[PDB]
Amino acid sequence: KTEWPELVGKSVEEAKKVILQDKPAAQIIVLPVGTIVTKEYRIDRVRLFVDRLDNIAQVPRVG
Amino acid sequence: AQSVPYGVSQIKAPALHSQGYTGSNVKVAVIDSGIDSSHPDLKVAGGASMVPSETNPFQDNNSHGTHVAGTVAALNNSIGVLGVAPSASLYAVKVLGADGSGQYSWIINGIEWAIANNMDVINMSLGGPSGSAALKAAVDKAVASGVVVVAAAGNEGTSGSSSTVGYPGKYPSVIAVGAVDSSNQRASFSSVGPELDVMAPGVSIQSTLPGNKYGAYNGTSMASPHVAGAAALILSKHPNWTNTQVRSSLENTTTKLGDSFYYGKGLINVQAAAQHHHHHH
Ligand SMILES: [Ca+2]
Ligand code: NA
Repeated sequence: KTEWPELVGKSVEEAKKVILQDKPAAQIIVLPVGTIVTKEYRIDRVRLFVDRLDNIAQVPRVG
Repeated sequence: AQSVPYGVSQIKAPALHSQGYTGSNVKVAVIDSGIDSSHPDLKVAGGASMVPSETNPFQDNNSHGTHVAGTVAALNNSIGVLGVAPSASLYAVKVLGADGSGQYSWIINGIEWAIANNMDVINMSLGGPSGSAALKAAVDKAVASGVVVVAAAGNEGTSGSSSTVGYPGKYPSVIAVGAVDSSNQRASFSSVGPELDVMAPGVSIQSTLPGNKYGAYNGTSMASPHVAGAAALILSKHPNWTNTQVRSSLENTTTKLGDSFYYGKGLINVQAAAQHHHHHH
């Protein structure tokens, strides 16, 4: 599993819990949606982009 | 002893170096997380920070901007790695914080700083899935002003027939760069779409890291500075060539790979780009 489209619209807390069940060594970083980010590819990382309510606003994916 | 990372050889930068051209007097802004100016294999000429809580552009709290800068311009000496354009005047334009993210206004402010400070080349190893009018206006202004603007295509892989190139790469004024490995195969993460322009090495790329270290990173972030460095080599051999001409020289001399949706025009070849007469190999 490398993408979690089912987490869009869920809380950041539930997204973290779910991603860590599937990928327990994931390095999760929470970022505001609508920011610009570095474009290196990190197989261990999952960025979670959240709206101002702290809900997931974009499909989480490994990288 | 110095090592030449395979990607520097793969784009044919040593052919420019042997002609005597290494990017001297070309100003390249690395618009990124900063650049560690204490690294002995880098020479940072100047810069500025647009990150409100990190006012020093010469401290890189992430590592990414230092890695990207070493692909552009790691020094030609007896240590570390060799950059594509090892004599370039390298500018640290910090618009991303420690966590690798920045607000659109910070990126725009760095592009405006680069224009005001007469940068010849901008590298943006960065992106997001949405554009904005103000972002498009800043890149378009830099290009209208004569700057060669290079960006990572993104690491969003494929999504059927849909483009997955992010912004600012997706804007026509910006050269969007995808990632291949040492065998010229597209990296599985490399974004795709009709906006993909050219490819460059983006897998297991050795470069400079903060605190006098080196390491291998992956990403379209790593491919973009090969193209920004190639633009600096070309301008050092042809100092009057416009950004229009530098961009076309790179596009018109790639080694064609697969379908353009996946590979754009193919792998850049700076040797062929810096000749007067251009064709694909
Ligand atoms: Ca060196
Ligand atoms: Na573009």
